[PDB]
Amino acid sequence: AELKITQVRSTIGARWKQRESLRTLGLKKIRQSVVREDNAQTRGLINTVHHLVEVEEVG
Amino acid sequence: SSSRNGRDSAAQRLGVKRFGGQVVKAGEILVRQRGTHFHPGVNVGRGGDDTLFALAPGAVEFGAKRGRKTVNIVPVARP
Amino acid sequence: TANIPNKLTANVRTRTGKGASRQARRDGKVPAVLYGHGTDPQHLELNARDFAAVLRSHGTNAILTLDIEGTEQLALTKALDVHPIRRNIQHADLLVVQRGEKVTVEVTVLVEGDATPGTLVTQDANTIEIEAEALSIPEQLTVSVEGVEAGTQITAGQISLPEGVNLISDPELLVVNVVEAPSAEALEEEGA
Amino acid sequence: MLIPRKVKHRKQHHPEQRGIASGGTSVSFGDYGIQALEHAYITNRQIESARIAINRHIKRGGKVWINIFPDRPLTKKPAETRMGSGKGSPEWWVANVKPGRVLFELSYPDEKTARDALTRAIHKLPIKARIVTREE
Amino acid sequence: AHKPVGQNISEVRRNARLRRHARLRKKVAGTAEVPRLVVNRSARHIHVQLVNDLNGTTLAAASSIEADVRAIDGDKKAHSVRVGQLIAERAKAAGVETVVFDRGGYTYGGRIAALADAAREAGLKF
RNA sequence: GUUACGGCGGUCCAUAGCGGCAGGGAAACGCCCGGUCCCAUCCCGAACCCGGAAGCUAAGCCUGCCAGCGCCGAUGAUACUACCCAUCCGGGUGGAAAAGUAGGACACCGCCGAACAC
RNA sequence: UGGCCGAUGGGCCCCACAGGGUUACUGACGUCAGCCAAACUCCGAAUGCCGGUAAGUCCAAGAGUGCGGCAGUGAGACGGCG
Ligand SMILES: [Mg+2]
Ligand SMILES: [Mg+2]
Ligand SMILES: [Mg+2]
Ligand SMILES: [Mg+2]
Ligand SMILES: [Mg+2]
Ligand SMILES: [Mg+2]
Ligand SMILES: [Mg+2]
Ligand SMILES: [Mg+2]
Ligand SMILES: [Mg+2]
Ligand SMILES: [Mg+2]
Ligand SMILES: [Mg+2]
Ligand SMILES: [Mg+2]
Ligand SMILES: [Mg+2]
Ligand SMILES: [Mg+2]
Ligand SMILES: [Mg+2]
Ligand SMILES: [Mg+2]
Ligand SMILES: [Mg+2]
Ligand SMILES: [Mg+2]
Ligand SMILES: [Mg+2]
Ligand SMILES: [Mg+2]
Ligand SMILES: [Mg+2]
Ligand SMILES: [Mg+2]
Ligand SMILES: [Mg+2]
Ligand SMILES: [Mg+2]
Ligand SMILES: [Mg+2]
Ligand SMILES: [Mg+2]
Ligand SMILES: [Mg+2]
Ligand SMILES: [Mg+2]
Repeated sequence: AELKITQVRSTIGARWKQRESLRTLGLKKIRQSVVREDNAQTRGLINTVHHLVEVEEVG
Repeated sequence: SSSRNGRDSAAQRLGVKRFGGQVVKAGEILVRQRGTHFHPGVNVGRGGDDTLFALAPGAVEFGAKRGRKTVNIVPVARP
Repeated sequence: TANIPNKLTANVRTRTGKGASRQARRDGKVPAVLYGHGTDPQHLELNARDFAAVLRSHGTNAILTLDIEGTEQLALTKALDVHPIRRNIQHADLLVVQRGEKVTVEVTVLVEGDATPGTLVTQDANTIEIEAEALSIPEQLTVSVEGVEAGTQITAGQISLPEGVNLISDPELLVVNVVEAPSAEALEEEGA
Repeated sequence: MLIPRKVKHRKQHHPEQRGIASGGTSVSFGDYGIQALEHAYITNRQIESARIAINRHIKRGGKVWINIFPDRPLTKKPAETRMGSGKGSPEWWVANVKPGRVLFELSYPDEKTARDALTRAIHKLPIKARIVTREE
Repeated sequence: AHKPVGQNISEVRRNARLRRHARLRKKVAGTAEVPRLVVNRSARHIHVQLVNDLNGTTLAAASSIEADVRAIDGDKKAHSVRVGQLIAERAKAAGVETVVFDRGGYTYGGRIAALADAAREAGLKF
């Protein structure tokens, strides 16, 4: 499987741990499209940063 | 009007210092408890000031027996 | 003494937790759970309006029949969660019961009569515990007072009870106490 | 003039009032009682005044209760003293109250007179309140 | 009509026996190579076990109950000496030589001392 | 193999404790009989220790029964809170108690050693 | 805070060494219930922290730790949270 992740809100003024998790995801600038594996761990990542990202599911 | 309070002590920084499942080496301290909040187990030393440590490499393991708290070290298998 | 079933529909709640609970409460439906020897506890929604109306009409205790997708169950109310402010019902518990079984019920008691000038009215206990049948659940209790003087401690076990009920509460409990009325001197003595 | 007659220490920190009043949320003892709505302080003076208002009107019949009791102290630094230099001295005692708590409890024959007396108690109280009966 | 209004001497005695043995048991960490030798004495018999606390399982034991040892008309010093010799030779057969002694809650002296000695010069070094 | 036996042991050591009731002496267990010799009483063979088994299981112990009390404990809800919010004002997802309630419940098990049977 | 027997205020109208607050008191204990506590906890979380494993950003953050040259700063403010 695969996931399309795109940050929809800026990182500014967000909890430091959330910012670091965003870096882990690998989104530098707002509205970047990134493809990632559908693991439980990345699912948890998206769940945590859900208020900043939208998920489009591919495959 | 004047106050008679306002003095205090130092901060000894007590409390458990190696947590359950960690890997510790010989002569390593485990806890710093004023009272006997815990109790020695096999391979654990009772310090001169109610402090707990380990007398052999291994992984620390807490556990309740007879309704108290006692620390112990399981020697991790030699690779 | 026999009562009449208070039919009321109900539905199995879909979601469990604060989210669904508060959403239903805002809607106007109170979450409800029933359980018993049936070894099958499960959970449902009610209608706040009819629920409160029936509560009022039948007093603290009432024996009910429930509508579950056409299934009819008999249960007696045990515990409740009344809104501290709103006067609304948060949670009620319906305990499955069949005809011909023993249950423990707490019954309220009301007082009426005539009091003498030197008679002071006081109510230590408003409720008592009694054992009775499922279909024999009362809703009020009455005691007559006439021409009492000085110390007239009324014993809870001294009251006359209808048939089919046993006094669970020990006889040491007191229901109504009448003491000497206070005067200006006592009124000023107390509070200081 | 209710006051604890001895405590461990004569002053206490500022409060947290958040939370719904759980203790005594339901009338029990008498047959009628008040129920407050909003978080607030209640001074010993306020409690005593309400007690007087209830009692003196009810007169002979019935007897009252007070489910609350002002325990926690308070202080206020006298005027003309630049803030600082330690805690002030205690002035009055207060009893906390949370939404849904029951303040007073009555067992008197008549609902009308019970309501009237408790209404005067409400008017003399510092926070909103309303009548409530024993029923479920 | 019996109404207890106090405590009981023998009950507190058994409790105290367990208590006092507890002090030593606390320390004892006796493995298979160094099992703990437990001694129990009765008003009529003496019992001894050799166990490794690691598994809480015994290795060898004997007591005044066995018919051959009861065949000794003597008193409990002689009974204890003979039983201790049996323990020593059974432990030797099983292959254990160095062990630790448990005071068994009783105070040293008399029968216990005789048992200890017998075990000592019977070849059991502890 | 059974046992209405004794020691040592276990266990996130009370579902295992307490209370009332009934029953056990073949062996073991207790109580028990007396203090020359060991040993002890801050006096006492009360404790311990020692010699013996005349007696009895009342006490203690054990086992069995009792829900009087302890005790464990749901589902559900409520309190609570991580994160986010809308111009305060409380909701959205996640986490989820305490107490109370149906209920459960008068421990289970390991190794050796004793009486009946093989 | 309000109730219960309350012997015995652990005690009183005659003190008999013996009947009643024959007298409204006090009534201790305990028990029925209802609150409160930063220096109370028979209970007890979401969080935060430390330890182990695994995936990911791995044309590098420009990630960490140590050592070495370099100065600043040790006058904070506000807003949200406790
Ligand atoms: Mg300190
Ligand atoms: Mg506050
Ligand atoms: Mg605080
Ligand atoms: Mg007011
Ligand atoms: Mg015999
Ligand atoms: Mg003697
Ligand atoms: Mg007996
Ligand atoms: Mg006995
Ligand atoms: Mg308990
Ligand atoms: Mg129990
Ligand atoms: Mg659950
Ligand atoms: Mg936010
Ligand atoms: Mg707002
Ligand atoms: Mg719970
Ligand atoms: Mg209450
Ligand atoms: Mg606290
Ligand atoms: Mg503590
Ligand atoms: Mg912290
Ligand atoms: Mg870790
Ligand atoms: Mg780079
Ligand atoms: Mg450098
Ligand atoms: Mg420099
Ligand atoms: Mg400076
Ligand atoms: Mg500074
Ligand atoms: Mg400064
Ligand atoms: Mg600062
Ligand atoms: Mg400022
Ligand atoms: Mg700040």
